Amino acid sequence: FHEMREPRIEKVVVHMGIGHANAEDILGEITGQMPVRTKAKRTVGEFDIREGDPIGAKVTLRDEMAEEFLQTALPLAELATSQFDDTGNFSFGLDVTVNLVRPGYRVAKRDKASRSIPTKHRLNPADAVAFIESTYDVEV
Amino acid sequence: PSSNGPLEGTRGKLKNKPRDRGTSPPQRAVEEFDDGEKVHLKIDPSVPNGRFHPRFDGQTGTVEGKQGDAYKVDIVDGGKEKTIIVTAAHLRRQE
Amino acid sequence: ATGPRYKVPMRRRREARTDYHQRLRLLKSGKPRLVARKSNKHVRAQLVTLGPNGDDTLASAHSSDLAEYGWEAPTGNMPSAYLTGLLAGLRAQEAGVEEAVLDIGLNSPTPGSKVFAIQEGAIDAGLDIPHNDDVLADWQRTRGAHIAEYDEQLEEPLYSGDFDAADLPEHFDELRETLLDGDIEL
Amino acid sequence: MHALVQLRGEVNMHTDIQDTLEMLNIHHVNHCTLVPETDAYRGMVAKVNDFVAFGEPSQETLETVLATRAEPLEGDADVDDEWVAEHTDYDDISGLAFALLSEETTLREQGLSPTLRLHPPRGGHDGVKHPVKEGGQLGKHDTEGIDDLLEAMR
Amino acid sequence: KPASMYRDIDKPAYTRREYITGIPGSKIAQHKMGRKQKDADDYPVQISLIVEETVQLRHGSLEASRLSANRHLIKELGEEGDYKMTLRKFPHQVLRENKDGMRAAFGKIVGTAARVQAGEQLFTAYCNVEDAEHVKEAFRRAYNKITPSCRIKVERGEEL
RNA sequence: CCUGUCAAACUCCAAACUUACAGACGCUGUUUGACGCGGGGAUUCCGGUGCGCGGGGU
RNA sequence: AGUGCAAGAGCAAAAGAUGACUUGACAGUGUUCUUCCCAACGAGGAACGCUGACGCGAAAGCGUGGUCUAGCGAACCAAUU
RNA sequence: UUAGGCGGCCACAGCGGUGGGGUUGCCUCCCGUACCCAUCCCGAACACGGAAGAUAAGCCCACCAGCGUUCCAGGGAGUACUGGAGUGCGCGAGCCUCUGGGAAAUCCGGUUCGCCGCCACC
Ligand SMILES: [Cl-]
Ligand SMILES: [Cl-]
Ligand SMILES: [Mg+2]
Ligand SMILES: [Mg+2]
Ligand SMILES: [Mg+2]
Ligand SMILES: [Mg+2]
Ligand SMILES: [Mg+2]
Ligand SMILES: [Mg+2]
Ligand SMILES: [Mg+2]
Ligand SMILES: [Mg+2]
Ligand SMILES: [Mg+2]
Ligand code: NA
Ligand code: NA
Ligand code: NA
Ligand code: NA
Ligand code: NA
Ligand code: NA
Repeated sequence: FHEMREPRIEKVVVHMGIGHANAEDILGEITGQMPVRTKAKRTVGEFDIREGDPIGAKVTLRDEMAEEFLQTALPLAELATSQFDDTGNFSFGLDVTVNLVRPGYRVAKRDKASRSIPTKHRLNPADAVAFIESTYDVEV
Repeated sequence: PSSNGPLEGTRGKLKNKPRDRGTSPPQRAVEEFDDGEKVHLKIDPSVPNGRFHPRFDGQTGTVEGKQGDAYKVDIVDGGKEKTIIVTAAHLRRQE
Repeated sequence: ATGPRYKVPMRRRREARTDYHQRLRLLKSGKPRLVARKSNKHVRAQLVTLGPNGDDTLASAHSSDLAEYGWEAPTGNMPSAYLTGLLAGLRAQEAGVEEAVLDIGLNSPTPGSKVFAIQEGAIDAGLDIPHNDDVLADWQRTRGAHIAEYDEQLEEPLYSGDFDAADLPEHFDELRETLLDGDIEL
Repeated sequence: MHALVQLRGEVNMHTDIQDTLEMLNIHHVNHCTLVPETDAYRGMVAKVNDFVAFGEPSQETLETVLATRAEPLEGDADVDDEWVAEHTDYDDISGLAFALLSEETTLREQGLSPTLRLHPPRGGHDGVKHPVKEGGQLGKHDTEGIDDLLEAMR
Repeated sequence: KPASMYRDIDKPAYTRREYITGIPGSKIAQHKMGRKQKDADDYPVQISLIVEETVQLRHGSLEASRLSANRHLIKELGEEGDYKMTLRKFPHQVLRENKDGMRAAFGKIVGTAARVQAGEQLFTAYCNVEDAEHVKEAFRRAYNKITPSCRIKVERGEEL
């Protein structure tokens, strides 16, 4: 019952929403893998008229690349209760988001016979706080 | 009418009831009819192609051969005989 | 769900099992469909025709009933797929089926994949099916050579149960040879 | 089986209604015909409802009118018991009347004109501007009601 | 302009403001009168003014009749008397006038009217048994300012 | 929540009714040849009124 | 929401978005509907074919320009292939 | 169908919720990147290879009606509207009678938590 219910880290999305780049380099070195350009939608008066064009960059970390990042990333922030999602996620910091979920999440990410994860099987803020707090740090 | 195009006054007949909205099931678009069979003509709002002039909605004609994948249905408009090119998607078997 | 005006998708669309746009295009051929489907452990091939109350399967083959002919290996790989297609194709030939179009459902048209292996199998059985040779895996991989060379990097047997240590693409030949044989109880 | 009598003329009457009366073999005012009670015939009389008098007549009344106004398909010949006997599947007017009422046959099948050309109502009718329930002569009648009219148009 | 020009319902419903511009404002000041903070159920007597013929009542008439009715209730029960009166209809129908002769006759927009079917409640007042004859009087004055003949009907009220 | 109203260019609904085809009855046609085909000759293209349904207009 | 533009209609593993490739916005010739309900009438338009040559796709298949209904022009003469 | 595959009808099937079910069986989640293949970055997905573990998801089985939907009884209602007729009534807008049809809202009580087809399969 528990083994297939205990939380895990699906992805850690590190991103820097600049606005016009040279910052890709630092994300690459701090994460361990290639970055991705970030285009934008809708024209803005703040000299942001160009629709499709570099504005930010991100990196989605999975498995070891994520843990090996968080081991030195988490100690750089003071996690808060409010800083938590309703699905059991949290974003701190250059932004660093951590997507948490249970074992059978593939059911909602696959092509064939996909299905949305029932609320009961969805992670909670509390259940999330516990799992992470239960790994080198403190809550509140 | 204020205009004389094919879609004049077709607001009702070429619109789906909100629940029948969306891509129609393929079964009726691939139905096969034989020469001599009586078929009811009715445009399916969701299927763009294989249509006929909206003025003929409600007609019941006789399949008399085909042209490509479409069918050649014979009807009588008032007193005049006409041949209508139409796909299965807009046809239903009588009875 | 929300009200009288709400539009609920067709059942097989909710279930995310049938691509209706692809299905229509498939049915336009007027030919029977060679339904290639996979499972984590198995591979299924069916020759399906259109019917008044639903589809009609005139012939089929499952990777499980492959053992009935002398298969002692796993059932979710390339050799398994080809043989299941060949078996289904052979049963199709017996039922009077001469031609078919490959239906891969929600699977991806990836070069050298298992659905094309199923396709190659059915074609070799005698079925005329619109295809493209350079999208099929090269013969050796279908035999299961990629798996043997993988076990070559041994240190620990690839297969848990004992089918063999270094594996056998030769077993694939034995089975194909058995199926291509005229006798065989289909 | 109902007895139909046209009481209102063709002038100004709808063409589809006039054509209905003609299909029921009535082409003149005071002309009567006998009609079986079927769904098909029921619709026809309902459509003609406002220019006619109808209802199921009694055995006696039918016999009086048949004797007095029935005619052969062609010719003057009186339709009496002897005529009925020498030309029909029955022995006398009573047998024919009974058969008509029980809808077993028709005037045509027995070589008779489908139309009973009645005489104007002696003492006059109740009026062609109102139905029976309002004191008029139009529409469905009682068996006693139809008999009164048919006998007056003897 | 006489009401003879607009009282009948011989024209299509003309209320779509998305296709009609320049519609004059309504002269009707209020629809809820008396003590609007209280409920209708808090009263033993409920009397309604019923229209006997299907007609169109111009917004100018609704105001004049409502005014002459409520103005009476105010005079007899005070500016804060224990009662509440409601004008339930709103002048939705837009009116035109062809004010060139019959050429390009479609009229310009001149006003609004409320379509009332015979047997409907135009006004409904709620009062105590004491003030029952006062509301009957307000209505008498009210029906003298609208086109149709009316019935003053006592719905909830049997201290009779 | 409660409470007051509407739609020619609104519709979750929804008639009567009109209409395609077919069968049945009726009527009609096979010497009065219908239905239909081909050809000759027109007249006509200022209309009006009642009723029902209308749109404009006091 | 979006889908170039009126209005109404169509569209969600798409008819919309992104990316890539491509030139079928192809030549020839028809069937049919429309224009003109019924019911004759041209240009124009559309639907659906075939022949030829191509594009893309694993393939079924899609592409006779734009999701559909507006965006059009005789004879004589000239230029052009 | 002791969990499968392809479907037809396309909410009676939706939304939401409760309970139950898997030693070499089935579907899954699951484990894992040498290969075919793959991510404008990530074996996440797609693809390939595989069983140490699990029934918690999904799925299948049994069930609940609060919302949405389908149909049915009673009430609303033979009301609203309406095809045919009238030397019936009304100053008139309009109404009435006879004849043939006949709603909608809503209330109340039931129904509905899919049905059916082909194939495969302790
Ligand atoms: Cl057409
Ligand atoms: Cl599959
Ligand atoms: Mg309309
Ligand atoms: Mg004679
Ligand atoms: Mg006299
Ligand atoms: Mg008289
Ligand atoms: Mg009409
Ligand atoms: Mg197009
Ligand atoms: Mg000139
Ligand atoms: Mg030139
Ligand atoms: Mg469970
Ligand atoms: Na549809
Ligand atoms: Na002028
Ligand atoms: Na008055
Ligand atoms: Na033309
Ligand atoms: Na880019
Ligand atoms: Na489970």
